[PDB]
Amino acid sequence: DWNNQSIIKAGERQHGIHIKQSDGAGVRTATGTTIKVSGRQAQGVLLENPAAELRFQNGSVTSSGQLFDEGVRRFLGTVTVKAGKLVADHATLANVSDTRDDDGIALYVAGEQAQASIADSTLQGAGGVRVERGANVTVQRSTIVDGGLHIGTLQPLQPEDLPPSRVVLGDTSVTAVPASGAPAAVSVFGANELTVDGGHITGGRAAGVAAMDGAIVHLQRATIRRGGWYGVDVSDSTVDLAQSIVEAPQLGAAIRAGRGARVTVSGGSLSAPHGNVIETGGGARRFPPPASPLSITLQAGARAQGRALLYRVLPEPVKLTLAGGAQGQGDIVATELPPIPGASSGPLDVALASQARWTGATRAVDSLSIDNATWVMTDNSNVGALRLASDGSVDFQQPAEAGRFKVLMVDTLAGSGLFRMNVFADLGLSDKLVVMRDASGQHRLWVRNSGSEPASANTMLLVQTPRGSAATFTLANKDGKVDIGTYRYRLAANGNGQWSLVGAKAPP
Amino acid sequence: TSAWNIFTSKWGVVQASGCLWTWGNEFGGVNGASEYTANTGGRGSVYAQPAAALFGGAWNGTSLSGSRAALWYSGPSFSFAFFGARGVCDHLIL
Amino acid sequence: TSAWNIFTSKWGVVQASGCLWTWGNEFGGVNGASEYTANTGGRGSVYAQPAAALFGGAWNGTSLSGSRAALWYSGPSFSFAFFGARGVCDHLIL
Ligand SMILES: [Mg+2]
Repeated sequence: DWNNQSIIKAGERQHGIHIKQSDGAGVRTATGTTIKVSGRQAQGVLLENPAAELRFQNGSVTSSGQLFDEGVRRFLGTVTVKAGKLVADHATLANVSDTRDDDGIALYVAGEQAQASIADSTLQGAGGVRVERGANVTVQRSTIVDGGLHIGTLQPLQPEDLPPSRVVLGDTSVTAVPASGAPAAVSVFGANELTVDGGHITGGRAAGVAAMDGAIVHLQRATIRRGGWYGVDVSDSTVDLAQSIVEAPQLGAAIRAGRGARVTVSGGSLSAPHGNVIETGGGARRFPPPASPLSITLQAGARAQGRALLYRVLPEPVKLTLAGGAQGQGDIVATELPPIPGASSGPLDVALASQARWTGATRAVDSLSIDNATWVMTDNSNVGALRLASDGSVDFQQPAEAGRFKVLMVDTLAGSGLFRMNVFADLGLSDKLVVMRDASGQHRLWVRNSGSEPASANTMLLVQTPRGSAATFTLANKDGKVDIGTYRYRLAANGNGQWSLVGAKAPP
Repeated sequence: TSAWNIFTSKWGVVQASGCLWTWGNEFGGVNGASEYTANTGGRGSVYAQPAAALFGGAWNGTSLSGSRAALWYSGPSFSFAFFGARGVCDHLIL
Repeated sequence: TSAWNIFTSKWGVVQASGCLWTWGNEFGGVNGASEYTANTGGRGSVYAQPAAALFGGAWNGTSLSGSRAALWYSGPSFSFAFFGARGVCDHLIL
């Protein structure tokens, strides 16, 4: 229909190509047809027909005019689809204007019948791509140069009715330049879906990805960098991270989630060299019913490193889970003081499962459960309820400083697990495990020699438990003994649940 | 653990601080849901509702309490047994 | 769909709620651009500007409206055809 033309309309409110709401009901098409509209309040392309399909190839649609409608004062984009299908192939969509005057929206798809499939194209202007109000978009092998991607919004001063927006991305790369003002490089507000498959999400003033008020975001093989900033920021909505990579500066966190958020990280990697890997809270929503106590899961071999593995903002409950051989090294901290002295605070619960491995230290975790996994404990620690199962272990890490023992304090102990512990025989000192309220189940201690050659044979306290506790311990070093130089030690429980390591001169 | 008169202002305000937070008449601090919530004793809905200040500290914030102690977390619809109020009004000279 | 006198207050405030948002004299809620923006009609710039309160709800508001309906989203430079104002002042006794 349109071939190699040069439609330029400096004419004000004069649209490069416009398809009337009741125009022809069929397939349009345009090749090599570069467009420019300087006319104020006039887009390069406006599609408005629920029956018309526009195909735009090897062209270039650009506008300089200050675009925006006064149908509830929302500022359109240099190409706007309100009804019908748009197919873009190798196209440039640009929007040059002002900061205060125009938003600079390059592409705008809104409405229950608005469709777009951008392929091999590139989009620019400090407003980026905006989708909302029941629209469907698919973007492949493309670039959002400076304005970012934004699906849905919050309350436009009235009731949000329903119909979800769906957006799919095939390795494109979304950027949001500091200049563009945009708070997050990619953002999804409301009951809307975004599937990302590969690409570079980079930018955001505050975050890389923001999902809030009930979004569903599936990020797959994406990579997320800045270029206090957060990698991913969630709310009361679902975010899935498959084989993605997320880096964060000192002042930030790789993930922030709060208000009943649900985060799953499988495979991939999250680093925060001087900050937190995961942050919880900062945006209060208090309801007495235990809704979906905000939960994070690192599974399927996920890697996660930082100064702390989890920082809790206080007075929301959290459920951290390392499973499927995931490994996270950090620290897990809370705020020490609650905001309201004398009120209910729920628990900080971590669950280490199927082959996983947290390496760090804590005095913030309310209830830790290791099960066929290992907590490599790096320093003195405090846990409320400890529970083990199926070879769950708590490996006290071997100190580099000789003589430096570590102590784990626990409120209650249950189930059945293994504890690797360090022993300094020449000094008569050892790691200790103290249980303060209640102990029970069959546990195993494995002793590591870390201060060799003892002058005499000397007893060393290993485990402390209450009154007449029900807990049994057994020395797991083979034959129930450890030979430290010319001395043999065995474990003996003495008086009120106090398991020491006795030993004397080894049989000749 | 300490007597009431330890908390008596220069002006004879009794239990000035660290006995009960008084609600304030200033808003700011931590906001609630950025979305309409009907939590106002059934008299309309709030949106991005900021915290309503609390002053002085209560009996159980030991070191935290005092004449400048201030908590900007609680939404105005919050209710606790550490939250009361102290009245003020202008001074009129005629 | 409701008569004007449905929204008449105990003290005869006419159209008290559910007709227009009235601008409030309180700041809090959603902040704006954390950089100096000039949107004060040519009278200087604002940094990290907190929303101005709006009370009562408007005609569109549905069931959000009421004596305590409060919206902390709009900046002092925003304008809309459902944003009005009501006046108040002190009581003088002599
Ligand atoms: Mg004030």
